[PDB]
Amino acid sequence: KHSLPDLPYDYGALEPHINAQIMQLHHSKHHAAYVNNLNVTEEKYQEALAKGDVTAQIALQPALKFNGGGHINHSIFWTNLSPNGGGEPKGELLEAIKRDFGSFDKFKEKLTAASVGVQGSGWGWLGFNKERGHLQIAACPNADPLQGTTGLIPLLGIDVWEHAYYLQYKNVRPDYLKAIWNVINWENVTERYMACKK
Amino acid sequence: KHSLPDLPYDYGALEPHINAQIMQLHHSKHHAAYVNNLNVTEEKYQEALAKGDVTAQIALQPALKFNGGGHINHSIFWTNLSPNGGGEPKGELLEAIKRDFGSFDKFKEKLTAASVGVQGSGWGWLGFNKERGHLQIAACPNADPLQGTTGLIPLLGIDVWEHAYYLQYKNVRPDYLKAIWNVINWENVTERYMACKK
Amino acid sequence: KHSLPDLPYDYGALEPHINAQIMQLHHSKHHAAYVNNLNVTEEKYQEALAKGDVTAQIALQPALKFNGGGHINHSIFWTNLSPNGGGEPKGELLEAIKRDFGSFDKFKEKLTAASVGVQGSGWGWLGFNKERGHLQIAACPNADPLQGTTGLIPLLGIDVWEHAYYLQYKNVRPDYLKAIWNVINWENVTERYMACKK
Amino acid sequence: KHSLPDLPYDYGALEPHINAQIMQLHHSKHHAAYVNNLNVTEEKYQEALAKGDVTAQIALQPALKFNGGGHINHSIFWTNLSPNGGGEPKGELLEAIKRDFGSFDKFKEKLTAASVGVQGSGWGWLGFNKERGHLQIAACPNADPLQGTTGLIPLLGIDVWEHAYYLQYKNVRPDYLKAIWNVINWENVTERYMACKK
Ligand SMILES: [Mn+2]
Ligand SMILES: [Mn+2]
Ligand SMILES: [Mn+2]
Ligand SMILES: [Mn+2]
Repeated sequence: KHSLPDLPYDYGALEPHINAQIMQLHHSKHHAAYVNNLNVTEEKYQEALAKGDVTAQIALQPALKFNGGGHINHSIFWTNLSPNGGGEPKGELLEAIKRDFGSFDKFKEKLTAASVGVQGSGWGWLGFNKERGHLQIAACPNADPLQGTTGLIPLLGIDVWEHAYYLQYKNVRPDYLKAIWNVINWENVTERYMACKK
Repeated sequence: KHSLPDLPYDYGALEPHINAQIMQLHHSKHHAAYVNNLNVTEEKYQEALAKGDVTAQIALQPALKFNGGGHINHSIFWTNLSPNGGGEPKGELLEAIKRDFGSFDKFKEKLTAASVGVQGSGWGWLGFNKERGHLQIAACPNADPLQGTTGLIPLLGIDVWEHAYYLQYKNVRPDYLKAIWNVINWENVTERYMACKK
Repeated sequence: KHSLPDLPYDYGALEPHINAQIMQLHHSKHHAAYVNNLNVTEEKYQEALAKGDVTAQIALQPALKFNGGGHINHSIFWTNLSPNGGGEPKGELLEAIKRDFGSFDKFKEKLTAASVGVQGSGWGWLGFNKERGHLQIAACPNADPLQGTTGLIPLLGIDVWEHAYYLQYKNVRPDYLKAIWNVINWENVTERYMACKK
Repeated sequence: KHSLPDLPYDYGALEPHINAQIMQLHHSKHHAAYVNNLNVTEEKYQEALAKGDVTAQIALQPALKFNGGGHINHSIFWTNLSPNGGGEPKGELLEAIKRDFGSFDKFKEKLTAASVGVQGSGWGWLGFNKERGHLQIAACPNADPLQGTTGLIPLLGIDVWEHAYYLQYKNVRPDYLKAIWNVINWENVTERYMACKK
């Protein structure tokens, strides 16, 4: 049974960059629904798989990827943020960023561009390409998870679904992106990065 | 030059089913952007087409479908709503609905189901199938327009992008759907339906 | 465990409409491969599901749908064909056709055009819409199965992947479509129809 | 007006790696058809664009991308092959390869696996990422062109549609991939590389 993880901080801990109403709804409503729906979906799948019902298994893919991806993305997202975030990463992560994107500011502009560029619902990601052994930026549609659909290891994710910012930033997604850089938990991003150094 | 059409009513004309803040932003911000971006896109396309640059034409498809679809959908959407909407359609349209969906209430449940079922951004539609000569319900992803991607003639569209209801209904999309039935302009839907009787 | 079914006739039984080489290859190589890969993917999914590994389950989706769909489609396809086939169906099925498509010839035209219209690999299908209670034609990309992705019940399928006709008809897919009508097992299509119209 | 280019060699010049029948069919039938349909679609788009008919422009997208992409891909493909080809590239290109893929053999392995991995119709490509300033391998579905959909500059393409190898290698796509390495025109791949690495 997958479960809803607690936030590492309070709902208003990220004010004024992301207000508490958004954090409260995003976590307790959106994330909560994905976990429960994901559990329901896996259950149906085990039955379909047990019976060898290929048609059912295929019909259940949209729900599994959507709710499963919803669970994966937000679980990472919460840890990607922090009341004491912002600033810049250090050591290896920072050097990697400089190496792969020219500079930290150029990196931010690129991830921002990818996130702002998403048409409809989706996510912007800073991931690690194990095969090439370098950082890479990618955008994912709807709730599709990064690793499961591209193979890249997620390091930092920027949720650009409208529910992630509309109450506060309305249609101006760029304002949301500008603000979120202030709460990025580079300590966590660094840990995820070092995890791929093994 | 395509242009932003005026609303057939005031921004607060649909209260309390869809508040004025949503109508104001949806029209003056979201729709406005699509028109302007659509004009910019067509311009680039004419240049690419004139030069026979197939690569550019293909690279411009996402922007053209997205902004073009955005313009088409909202233009129809505004006319699909009315302060004096609600109730049920009559004559041929109503009979068609009964014939194709059992009853008007069954129809509403089906269009509601399709709209609520959209994962991510999108639209729910009541369209007309010219080939089969009957009504049909379809859901479209992101800003993809109904006729351009399915061939069906749009009659009634229900926007389920989060910007269409989040400020007022938050994550509870079903509340938004319940409410919108009160402002549906069946006079306009009927006119669009009769237009296919030719 | 899924298994490759025996063909219900000799590899050269559909001559000269679909030659023996194609039939033998199509069955012993193409269908056989889908079965083996299907069984491999399902086993991996069983492990992923047991571990609650959502990322793995999602990554396995393309292979599960491709091979599973391949198995589903070809299994139906073989029964849809017969050496003593051809001609036209009778009774209710024929009535439903003329009713839903105008006439048999118009039906042939519609299905043929859907099949010839497939860009890349895919299938054309005559299915049954249990919701609307009527026949419906649809086309599916690559190996995507009809029911698992559209909800329609498969009645008659026409494989338009190039391996299904290239050796004999080369690039002329229309000649292939014209020929196949001579071996359609209308008795089997009738069974499938009456089976879901209970 | 787009035109079908002449092959830079005899139809049987790539024997026995890719036989004459395939070459002649591939060029005079498949590529020729893409050109004609491309010219038809573009003209229709010119009319739609002139009328500000967004619905028509969007409906024409599938045909424009399919035939336009078909033209782009095959035009490049012919130049990528040569009767006196094979072996390994030299200078900077060879340096970039060993650098971005470990070695030439690892590169062959990577491109081969990407090409053999295509489910349905598609292409495997060795391209150049101008943004990252390095080589990159990618696979495109159906006739979708590399640059128009990924932004990568095409250097070497491997057509894995079944019409590109079925007559000779049947279902064994890997044998086809192994053989094609003998006719790769590394001189042309080098030109494309140096052309975008200015
Ligand atoms: Mn979210
Ligand atoms: Mn909208
Ligand atoms: Mn087949
Ligand atoms: Mn080809």
